[PDB]
Amino acid sequence: EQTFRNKKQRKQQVKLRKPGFAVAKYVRMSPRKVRLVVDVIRGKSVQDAEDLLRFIPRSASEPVAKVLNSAKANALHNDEMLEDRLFVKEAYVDAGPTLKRLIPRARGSANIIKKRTSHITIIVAEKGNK
Amino acid sequence: PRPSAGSHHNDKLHFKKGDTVIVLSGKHKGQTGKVLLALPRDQKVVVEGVNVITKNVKPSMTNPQGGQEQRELALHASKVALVDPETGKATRVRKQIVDGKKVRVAVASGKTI
Amino acid sequence: VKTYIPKNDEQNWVVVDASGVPLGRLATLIASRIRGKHRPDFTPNMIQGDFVVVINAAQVALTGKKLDDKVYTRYTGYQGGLKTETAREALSKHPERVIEHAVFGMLPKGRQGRAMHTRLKVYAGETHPHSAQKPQVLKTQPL
Amino acid sequence: MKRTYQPNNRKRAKTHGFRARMKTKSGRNILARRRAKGRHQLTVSD
Amino acid sequence: AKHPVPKKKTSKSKRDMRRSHHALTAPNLTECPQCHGKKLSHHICPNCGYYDGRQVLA
RNA sequence: GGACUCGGUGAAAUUGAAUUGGCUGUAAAGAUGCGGCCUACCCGUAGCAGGACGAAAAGACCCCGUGGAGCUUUACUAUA
RNA sequence: AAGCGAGUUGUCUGGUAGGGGAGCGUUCAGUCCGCGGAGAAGCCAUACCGGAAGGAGUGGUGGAGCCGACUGAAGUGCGGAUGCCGGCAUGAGUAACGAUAAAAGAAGUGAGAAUCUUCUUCGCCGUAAGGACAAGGGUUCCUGGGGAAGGGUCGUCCGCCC
RNA sequence: GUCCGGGAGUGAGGCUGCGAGAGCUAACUUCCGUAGCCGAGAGGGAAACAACCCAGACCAUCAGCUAAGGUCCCUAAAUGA
RNA sequence: UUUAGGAGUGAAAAGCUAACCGAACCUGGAGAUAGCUAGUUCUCCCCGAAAUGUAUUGAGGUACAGCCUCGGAUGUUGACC
RNA sequence: AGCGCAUAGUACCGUGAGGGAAAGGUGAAAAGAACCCCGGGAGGGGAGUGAAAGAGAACCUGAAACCGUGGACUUACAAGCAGUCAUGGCACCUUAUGCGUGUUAUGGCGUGCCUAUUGAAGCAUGAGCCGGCGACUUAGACCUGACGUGCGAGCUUAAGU
Repeated sequence: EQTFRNKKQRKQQVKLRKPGFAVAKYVRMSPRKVRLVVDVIRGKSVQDAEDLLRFIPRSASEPVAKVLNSAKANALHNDEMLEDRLFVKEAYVDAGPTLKRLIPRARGSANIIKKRTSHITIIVAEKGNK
Repeated sequence: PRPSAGSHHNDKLHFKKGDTVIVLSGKHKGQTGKVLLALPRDQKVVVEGVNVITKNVKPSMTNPQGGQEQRELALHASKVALVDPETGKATRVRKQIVDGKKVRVAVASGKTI
Repeated sequence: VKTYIPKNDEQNWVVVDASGVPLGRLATLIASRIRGKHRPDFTPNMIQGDFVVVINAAQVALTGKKLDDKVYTRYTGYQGGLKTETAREALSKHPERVIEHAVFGMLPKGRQGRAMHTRLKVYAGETHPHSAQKPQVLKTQPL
Repeated sequence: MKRTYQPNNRKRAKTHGFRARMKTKSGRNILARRRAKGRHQLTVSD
Repeated sequence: AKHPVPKKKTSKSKRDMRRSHHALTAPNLTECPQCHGKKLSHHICPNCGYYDGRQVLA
């Protein structure tokens, strides 16, 4: 029983923007491997999320986790929520703008590659428990 | 480009410098249109109609302040023009005295200035 | 009003005898239970059997003049030397490792009987080592 | 080694370079065979 | 020179049961000698920098 | 020095679709989804070739085609 | 006022080249009183009917129109033509980073620094992989500056970009 | 029983019966005609499987019987005389 | 730097003219035309086949006739007994 | 889509005359935006702007193979690309009405479509998918013929007004 009639509202009157949001795009590591460092953090943010992703014998915290809390930088007090709260329901990503580049190979007629890219997606808004 | 203007209104509206009018079209209806220079060939106009809010920064230039008054928007003419009174009777009629630069006499219920 | 699967609940099998092998209702009385003996509410489709408590049946002996002879085979796809058709009293080092393999004609095809291979489970020693399965000891002589 | 062409275009000046289709009158129309004949610019001044 | 091309593929169905025979070993075992909690597989802080005695530095 | 620990990049030839074991048989007879039977706890990666009638251009060896081109001979004949 | 059948008996067979025959609907056009702001047209889904194709009940969302019966017109309808482009692909994260002609580090910096910078130690060429003239690229060289992207890691280095 | 016409097809089949032809009466080789069959429709029997015994359908009913095939089981049906 | 296209070069291979010359490329003449062959789009109600003969520099090419549908028709002429 | 050009026949392909893209769209109007955060920045917060910012400073609505997660349910001891029904099995009950919605161990068994094929179900071939193009017609007294109509003594071209 929120709203329905008058469809010029939800166009004019609505305030806010979109609670959450932090996705820096690009990513540069396939919409298949993004999830690989998000499908482990099904709990406790930069609490038992960080070090779980900060300390992990490789390179996957820089622009993986450092952007994953860019939401918090906005959740500082530009975005809703708290500190001793926060959730992130699940996780999902996609592709994005690339750029034809290549570097010839050998045999055949022509070699055809793609630099490939993604879209990180980082949100912390509509919650549950308190 | 930022499509606003209202240059699809066609340049033949007569207006110049120095004049007292009212408004319509909505949003206000409480705003005595006046003064201004107008811009033939794409025209900008705001008058005290819409009270914008458009904070400029504050470098080290000279501006440091902000503002919140006097700034662009849209909506050209087409509101409530002419008539010292308020409504009815056009005005584009002109004395056989040449001087198109500012011909003065209007319709029946018209004014000569 | 149909059937229902108890999913192991309503069962009451009767311990086999091996009280003297026969020559006609041997490799076929393998049914008369597994498929539906008396049938309390035997639900077709999925499997449904009971503890065929087989016994010794070392008493086994086959037919007469055509004893040490049968379609033994092995199947592997090669005919050079496979398919050892070791006669009865030649393969006579097992005979508790075949025999039971007489239910190779009664399986609803597909899975089913490829699951009833539990009730079988060796057995040829004349009641002792009943540690294989303790539960039933219902007997009931065979007709 | 030698390719199939290499720089230095003298035979595309006073022969087949802009004004060298008068020496061959029926080449003038050939010069005019992609300017006053159909669309497009030319091919000697990019 | 080309050796039997791809032809048949392996999209879904499979390519699923392939994140289990490896995955990641799953950890969270120990939590440092005394103060706070780091430790690794037998290896001193950088916090207090120690397994039980003097080492590393804040 | 490559095959294995780790960070980034990762394409092409190709291709209906895989709960993709086998026999012996059957089928326009070279069957793994067919027959009848036996059989495996499911998955990952290293490595190997029997395997899909392996891949590529719809054999160009050949024949069919009142197809072409190419050379020769006193082939019918033009012709400097 | 454009032709239509129960009552019934055989046929109502299944049909590949085919004969007679009905339509669903989109675009163009007729008549537009029109249908839509509670908003239709764009689209996502719910067991009414239809010979099939399809027509139906409602929101969702979306933003300005849209189709109708009687009608004629139109490049009127395969996913499928080893087609063509545009995008997603999978071979799959393996093979591979390039001629296998050694490198460690102090320190500058700062966002952390292993490949920059001030530098002691090592080694490969040095009829060379030196420097000038020849063709070429035209912006290489600098005062230097920033990662979006490129240099097939990337980087605070470029002769990227100003 | 009875012709004129708008327009087909694509010409290169297979098998059992009927008999020969080339033929160690051999060949889902090859020639022929004559019923059927598959090129244009499914099954039981036949292990499943184009011509073989029975049978070619309007869509719907977990209603009946006939022929083949079967009357021990895996999946029907008297180890009845 | 002239030679060039149906010519030159040439150590003769029948090699090359610019990564294939059994006679260069590009704009142009026609799409070489095609009985070859891939295909030729939504959903249907009742009917229905030939690889037999004649023709062919003619054969899985094509023509026609028995062989299908439809308009008209054939007032006793049907096939079985 | 339409000429390739709705501001490009850019760069160019390159041995040479000679061959060339792909690509449009925010609302009327940008008002394309001051003000504290992680960060190098790109990218993301507050809040006005915005009638309407799930237009959104590579921008209408925005269906889809591939691709992103969870969940009500089943599943590794069960075997066939797939199938349809079949008793069960957890869920739901937009009408207690032992009646169904989202489904599956398993059973009968059962082999794909296109489509040049006598002929198969094939391993005979064509096919990873998405979006479109998707052809015997168009002018021609070229002609024959169904139906409706004009007439029985019948019907018209050239353009002149």
